[PDB]
Amino acid sequence: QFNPYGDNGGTILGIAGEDFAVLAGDTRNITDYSINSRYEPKVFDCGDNIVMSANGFAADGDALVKRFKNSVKWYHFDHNDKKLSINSAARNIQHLLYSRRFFPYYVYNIIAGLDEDGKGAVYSFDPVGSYQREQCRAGGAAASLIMPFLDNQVNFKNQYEPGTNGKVKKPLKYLSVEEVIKLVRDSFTSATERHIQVGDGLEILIVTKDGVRKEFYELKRD
Amino acid sequence: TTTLAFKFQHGVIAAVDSRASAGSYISALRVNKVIEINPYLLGTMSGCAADCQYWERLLAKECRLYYLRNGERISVSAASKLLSNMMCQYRGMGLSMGSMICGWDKKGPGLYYVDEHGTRLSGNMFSTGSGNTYAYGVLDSNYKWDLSVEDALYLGKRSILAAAHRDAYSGGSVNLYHVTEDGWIYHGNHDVGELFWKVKEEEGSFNNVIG
Amino acid sequence: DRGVSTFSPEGRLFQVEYSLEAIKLGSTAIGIATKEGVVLGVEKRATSPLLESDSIEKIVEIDRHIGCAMSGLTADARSMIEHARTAAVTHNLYYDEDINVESLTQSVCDLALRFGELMSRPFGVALLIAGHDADDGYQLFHAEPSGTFYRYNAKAIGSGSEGAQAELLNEWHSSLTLKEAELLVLKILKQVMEEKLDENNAQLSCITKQDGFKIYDNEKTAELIKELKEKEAAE
Amino acid sequence: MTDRYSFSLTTFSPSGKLGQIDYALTAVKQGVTSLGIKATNGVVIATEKKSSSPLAMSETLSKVSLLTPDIGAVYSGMGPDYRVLVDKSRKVAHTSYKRIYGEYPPTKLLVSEVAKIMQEATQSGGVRPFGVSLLIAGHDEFNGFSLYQVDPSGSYFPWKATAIGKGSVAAKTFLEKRWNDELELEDAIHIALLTLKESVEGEFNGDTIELAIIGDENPDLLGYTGIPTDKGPRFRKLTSQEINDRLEAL
Amino acid sequence: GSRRYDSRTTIFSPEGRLYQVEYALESISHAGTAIGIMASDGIVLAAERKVTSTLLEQDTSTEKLYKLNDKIAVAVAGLTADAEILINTARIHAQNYLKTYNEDIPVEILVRRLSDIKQGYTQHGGLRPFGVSFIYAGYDDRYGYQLYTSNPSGNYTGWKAISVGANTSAAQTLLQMDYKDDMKVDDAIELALKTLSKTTDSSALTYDRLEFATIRKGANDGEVYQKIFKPQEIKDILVKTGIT
Amino acid sequence: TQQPIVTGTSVISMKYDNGVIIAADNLGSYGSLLRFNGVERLIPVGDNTVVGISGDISDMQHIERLLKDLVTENAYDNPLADAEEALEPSYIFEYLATVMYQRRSKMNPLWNAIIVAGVQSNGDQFLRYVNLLGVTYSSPTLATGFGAHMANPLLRKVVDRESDIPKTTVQVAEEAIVNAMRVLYYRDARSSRNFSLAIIDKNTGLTFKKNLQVENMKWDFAKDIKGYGTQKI
Amino acid sequence: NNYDGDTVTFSPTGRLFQVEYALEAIKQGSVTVGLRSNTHAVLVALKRNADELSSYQKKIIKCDEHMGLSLAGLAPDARVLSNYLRQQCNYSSLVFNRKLAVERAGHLLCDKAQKNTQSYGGRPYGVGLLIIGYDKSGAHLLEFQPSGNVTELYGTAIGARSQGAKTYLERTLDTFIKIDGNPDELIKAGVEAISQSLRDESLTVDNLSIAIVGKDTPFTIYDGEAVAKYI
Amino acid sequence: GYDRALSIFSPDGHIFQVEYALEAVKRGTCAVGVKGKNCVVLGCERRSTLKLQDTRITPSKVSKIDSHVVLSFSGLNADSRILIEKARVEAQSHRLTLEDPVTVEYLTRYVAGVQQRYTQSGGVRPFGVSTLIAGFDPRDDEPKLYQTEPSGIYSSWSAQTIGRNSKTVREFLEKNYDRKEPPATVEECVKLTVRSLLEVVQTGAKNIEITVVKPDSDIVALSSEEINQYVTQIEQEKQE
Ligand SMILES: *[C@@]([C])([C][O])[C@](*)(=O)[C]([C][C]1[C][C][C][C][C]1)[N]C(=O)[C]([C]C1=[C][N]C2=C1[C]=[C][C]=[C]2)[N]C(=O)[C]([C])[N]C(=O)C1=C([C])C2=C([C]1)[C]=[C][C]=[C]2
Ligand SMILES: [Mg+2]
Repeated sequence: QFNPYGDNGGTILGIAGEDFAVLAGDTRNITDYSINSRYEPKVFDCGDNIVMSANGFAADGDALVKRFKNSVKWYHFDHNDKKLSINSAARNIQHLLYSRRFFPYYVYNIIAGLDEDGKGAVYSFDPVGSYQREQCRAGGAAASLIMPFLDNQVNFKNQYEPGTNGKVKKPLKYLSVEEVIKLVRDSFTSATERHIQVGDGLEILIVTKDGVRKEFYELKRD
Repeated sequence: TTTLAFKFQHGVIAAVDSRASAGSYISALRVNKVIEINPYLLGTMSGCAADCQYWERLLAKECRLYYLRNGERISVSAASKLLSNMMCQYRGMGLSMGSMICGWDKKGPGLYYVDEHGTRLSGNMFSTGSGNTYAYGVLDSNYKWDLSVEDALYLGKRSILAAAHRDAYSGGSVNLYHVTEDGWIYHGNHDVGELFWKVKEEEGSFNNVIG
Repeated sequence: DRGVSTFSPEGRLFQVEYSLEAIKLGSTAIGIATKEGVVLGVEKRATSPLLESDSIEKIVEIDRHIGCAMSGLTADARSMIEHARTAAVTHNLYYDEDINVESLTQSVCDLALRFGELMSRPFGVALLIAGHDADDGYQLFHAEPSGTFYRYNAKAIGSGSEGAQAELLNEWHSSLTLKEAELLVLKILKQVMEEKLDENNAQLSCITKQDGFKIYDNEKTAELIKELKEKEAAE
Repeated sequence: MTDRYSFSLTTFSPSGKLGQIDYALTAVKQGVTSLGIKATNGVVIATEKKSSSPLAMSETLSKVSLLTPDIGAVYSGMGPDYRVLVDKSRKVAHTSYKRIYGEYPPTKLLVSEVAKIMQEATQSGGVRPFGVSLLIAGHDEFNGFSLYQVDPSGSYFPWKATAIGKGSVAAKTFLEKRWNDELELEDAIHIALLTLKESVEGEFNGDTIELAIIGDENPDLLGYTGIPTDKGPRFRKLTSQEINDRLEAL
Repeated sequence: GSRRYDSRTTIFSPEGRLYQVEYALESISHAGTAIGIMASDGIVLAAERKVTSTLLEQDTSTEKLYKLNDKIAVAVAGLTADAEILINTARIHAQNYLKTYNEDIPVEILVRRLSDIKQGYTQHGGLRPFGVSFIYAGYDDRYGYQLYTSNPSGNYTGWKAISVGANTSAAQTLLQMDYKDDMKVDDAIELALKTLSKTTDSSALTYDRLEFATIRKGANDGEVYQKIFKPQEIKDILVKTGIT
Repeated sequence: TQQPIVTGTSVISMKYDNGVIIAADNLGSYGSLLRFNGVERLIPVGDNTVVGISGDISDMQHIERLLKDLVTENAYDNPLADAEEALEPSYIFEYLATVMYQRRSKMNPLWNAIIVAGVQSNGDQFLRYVNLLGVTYSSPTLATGFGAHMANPLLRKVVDRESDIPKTTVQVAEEAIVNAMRVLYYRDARSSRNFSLAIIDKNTGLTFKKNLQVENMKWDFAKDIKGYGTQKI
Repeated sequence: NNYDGDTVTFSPTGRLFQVEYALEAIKQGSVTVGLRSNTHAVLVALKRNADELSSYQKKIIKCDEHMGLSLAGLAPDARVLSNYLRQQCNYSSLVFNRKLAVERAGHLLCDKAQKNTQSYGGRPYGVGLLIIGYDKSGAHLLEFQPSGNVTELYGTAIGARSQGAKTYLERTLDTFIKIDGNPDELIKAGVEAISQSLRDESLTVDNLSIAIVGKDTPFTIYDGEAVAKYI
Repeated sequence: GYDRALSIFSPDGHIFQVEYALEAVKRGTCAVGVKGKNCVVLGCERRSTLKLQDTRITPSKVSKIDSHVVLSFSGLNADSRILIEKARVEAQSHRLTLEDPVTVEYLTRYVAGVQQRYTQSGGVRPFGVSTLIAGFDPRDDEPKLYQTEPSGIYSSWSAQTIGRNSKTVREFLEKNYDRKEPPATVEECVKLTVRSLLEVVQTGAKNIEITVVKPDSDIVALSSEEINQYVTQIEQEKQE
């Protein structure tokens, strides 16, 4: 029997700062126990200061990104070159995903950018279109490895102030872009060690009011 | 999830938890399981997340259009039926959605249970999701029509807590809503971790658990 | 006979040009755009005193930020309004935001030329579409059955249009207040109307960023009529 | 392309006339004479084989046609219209009857089906009426022998005897004098030949006359033996020789 | 294109009339007169065949009176071919109703259905209307004995007595004069034939120029019988009433 | 949904400093039966692209016709069909990729794995993969089926990352490809000795080599191997 | 006369009057100019208002990053045709990863307009279009007529009084074609060209509409104070 | 399918087919609608050219759309059946999908929408019918009376008449109907409705039909004798 789905592996990570946002993802593409590519971009600049990544089944991921990029283009044509806000993009993607409720895009999607007040924003989707605005989200193969680490090191979960003994929590101080990128790199270094589908390279897209910037880092190739 | 909703003297209470699961993995600690359809209509969510969001946000489209055409706010009875009719089109297709449509209209407060089979039930009290059995236990023994808003808000809050504790697939946080004839009122996000210890001390309950 | 989509020797669609004649027979509708809001006003024109005038609905809400006034064969407008309301709400569903006034107007105008041998003839009604959005602010559009729409600072359509448009030419300036615009619509309506203007045979409405689209009460309009009479008698 | 004539081409005029039907009846009037006579033990239908050229083989052109084993038809008017009606009539006898009830339809009901087809050409979009009048002779168990006329309008009438086409007015008068309720089939054939001679100008013989009968069952024409209930067709087309034999006793 | 040749059968005149409906009614006015008379104990249907011939086979002929079911019959005036199209539709509608509700169709419901079909040809489709006027004679257990008429406009009305086809103006006056409410079937039979005898364009009214039918509760106990009169039976009732 | 009947095995390829190389054997297998020995699975499109196809041969022949038709269609009303508006490797690939994903979305796939190798207008190397699922990826070395498991490891020793491409000559690259083909002949039960090789260089253009054979094979050591454990004779 | 009732009817001299009447609608429309060099292509359009309270009807429409047009005639028909171009440009990108050639875009518009001239029931398009673009064979300018005829040109103009601008370009041919790597001077030549078609009215800030596309220049439209530089 | 555009604009901006449909309404028998303080009455003319009629079975002029809404009309009788049927279907469809009966305003809006659709759809002609739609909204004691016409426009009326000689009876109603004080009782409302028809009808015998609709689905049709008593009392007061 023909199986229309497949698993191309990979892992993605989005973190929302106070006035910035990052969307990171490894560059390894795989089937079963083989490597297809050590550098196959997964996170894309979709225009209007929005970045997007559809992790899971690459063919469905490439199709969704392609269609959203297309949706941005037609939004400009139809509405006088208006800028597509991150919240509007999120809702638009929900309807793209649910168009296939009965033949889903097998992808875990994350977009990142800035809201209309200039603050950092990350939105996370499931394969059938449910979404929500989030501060921190890892998706894909090593999602379960990374998310707990981010609950601990971004939202300071289970962390309290010494001397008080569980009475007073650790205050939720904001993180800088330099601090976030450290947590991203450590997250992918740790994920590469314990997950076979993660490795080769790390590509990070950072979003600010000044635009979209890229950073690349090598990962272990075994 | 666990969701509940009940009618009483001063309107209707609506309370939900905030967890989302992917098998054993807790995919989301804080999801919003209530949709604000309009200033006088609420919708709870249980089942497939995408189905709940898509169809209730589509219900809100249809409820808005009703107001524009008729120049009058839609009833809770009519709104609940529009939703149930949508479910009957995709009858047998595999949708998974269990929800309460809460609101205040001309007949007073209104509460309807709607599910994927097209079921539509009017009633004073409902609870849906994997942890509803736990919520019903607290509700059934403490519910009166003569409740004060303060006590009613606490009852629904406490009923979710009960379920969040025992049910593995319920927890994270509690979202409270109070529906009046001047509209619904949000009564905040309440972390279960902090709420549990608070309730344990003040109420004296959960003696079995060590704190 | 002859085609419905036929061009005249002058390069105009016969049917579109004839539908414009039907609009000239319609009751007067006026729109004035200011920086404090857009005002829409219409002549009700009841055919008999037994007709309950408050049932004459020639000003209509499309969304909370978009209103609409009509003139001509008003029955034709119902499907246009229905489409407009659907388009406005559908965009809110797809994009979680208010739709642009221009985009809404363009969507309405796309129906206009969908006639042939689709519907059997053009619409016999013109629309004044007034609204507000964050990008272009307070706007007033004139939607015709030709499929064309012009933006206007102020515009009058219907039987007393060219007389009213000449008056709007002189009166409109970029610093008009909302109160001034209200009185100006009432003034020009009173000028072109056959019967004497009062709160029962004329209707006012406005769209502001704060309160959205509102149709005025007969008690509220009556006071603005009394305020108009006194200020005209003041010199 | 597409058939964009979805509207009626036959319409009522101020006087109440349906013009195209009237004009179709005019085309029938110009057509060659054909007739039908009903006897006690049979029916006869006859017409002239008006050959368009002596080089043409008039045997290949059949004006008298078998519709079912017990039903035959002849026409006056436009031949091509008749030909396609015969094709449709033969088919409708099977689709709307024989494939349902396992037997051939009775004469009146087959006529009813033909009439329906001709009525629809009078009301449906983008078509003209059929330019023919039919005479349908037939036999069935419960109604016995019968003879029907069908007009371009779709109206049909049962006849003891009648004629249509060129010299119908004269021929119908001739038949009124000769017809009675005690006629045998041979007597009806004799009267048919007498009546038809009046409307024919040129040669009058078996090669220029087409004549068929609905009479006794013909087991010799069945094609197989072994089933007692199957006794053969009642429709039989008379040969050139068989006609000439009866022209000597004329 | 094709527009050039379109007669436009479904339009209003400046006076607000439907051209084709009016012209169809003009056609029907030349058709053989058909009369219906309703009595307390039954209904009569009488109709005149149009200029017949001696060589027409009358006993197997049917141009005026048709059976829709066991309880309902119709008299025709206009194009016979058009009428048969509608009659077969009506016969089917009656059987559909019987299959659905397991009860014989009420007379009015059948009449409304046929009249709605006629209406359709006057409002859409671009086809000519049916050049037919019906008289419906029927019985059901709600209203008892009923007479209706429908015409090409699709409009229908109920009657105590009514005529369609030729000379309806004259015929309706004669019926209005002699008709009474306490009338019986045997009397109604006589009235129907007397009316035709006076309105006919023929020299004399004979058995071979008539179709006749009755719907009687004159069936053994609480039930209804349809009687389509045979040629010999029409000849006898003509002698009985003193016309021949 | 179907099953592949007559099949073609590995297609292997790699980038080098001035262009790309691609190769594939000339076998059409019918299960375990080595039925057809003269099948060409590299199909050139113009003078700048070679499409290598593995999987179902009937579907390959269908694709071969789509490409042939694509060239015809591009020439229509196109004065620059042999110049600026000629077909690019990227155009040809994206077309195929669109078709492959559409067919899988109708649950009626073209049962193939395709590698499009070529050189672009600006002299850039093009090498990208697509299969029956519509899955696409690019890499300095690409291979289908068994080639993915055995050839890629050998080819990646020559070009491990992007920066190794300018350091790789055509002689080194061809040598590596030919060695990989030999290894596949040793170890792939659905392979043949005869194969075709295509080089697309930005300077010397398209060189298409037919009727190549695997040579310099090591078999002599087999004479010494006896039994499956304890046997000496 | 008797042969102008529909598009499906030739006249006795072999003319299609409905098409000619559609051509007439273009002549009534406001003037627009097109011209190109080897590096850039420019559209210049005179916008028209209903009155002083009204806005100035937009004339230029973007089709892709590398292509767009200006209209003259029925604006809704331009919207239908520009929408079709947007889709075709988009189909080329999504399927073939290929920017649609300007010449092929013209061939597609020609064929779409033609179908409306040979079939019963429909009507010809009542608008003329000037398509500019930059593709793999450099800068291009096309003139579209609703008869179906599409023509590649160095420069041209359509609309009312367009003959004046067209003559100017016919004189300036050798000059403006050589304006390579200088967008401002090419626009100046276009503004000076459209000025030959003006009477009574002159080019104001909300009257003038300009567009440009080139080697390293996406299709961009200039309106309002952005064109005050060229007045 | 038959696509021909029958309703089209003329050089002077008129749709003649829609206007000729109004002429069909002018030909139709007179219908009148009067709303009192706690009721609505629908009066209808029956032309006495047709005697020997069976009044038991003859289609009545006033038709129930639901248990709380009625519809009378003037114009082509056959056309009116199509609107009534559609309206009755919509009434049950609304109850089924929204769980409330239709408002009189909604039902009117639907029927008017149907009439409008037939003025700009290919292959069809406009309905030669104007309607009077009356009733009481669910759980509301305020009377409702609406009018529709072939063009598709609709509006609410304190009192209105349509059909032949409607100009005369509208003249009567305009001077006799006071808005500040409408017919307080059922009697006064019926009396005023009969009076208005007596301006046009001819004989007050079987030519006048009256149908009273009260709140909470209380609809009744008056009989001949009941109406005849109104006819008697009116003329006896007139002899003075
Ligand atoms: C209980 C927690 C059920 O276990 C509750 O009923 C919730 C309801 C809630 C409705 C509003 C949106 C969030 C869910 N149900 C779930 O969380 C369901 C449980 C479930 C039902 N059927 C099914 C389920 C899980 C897996 C397969 C089938 N969970 C989901 O629907 C999963 C797929 N949702 C997610 O993973 C989501 C993610 C990662 C995410 C979501 C949903 C929403 C916003 C951001 C991220
Ligand atoms: Mg490894």
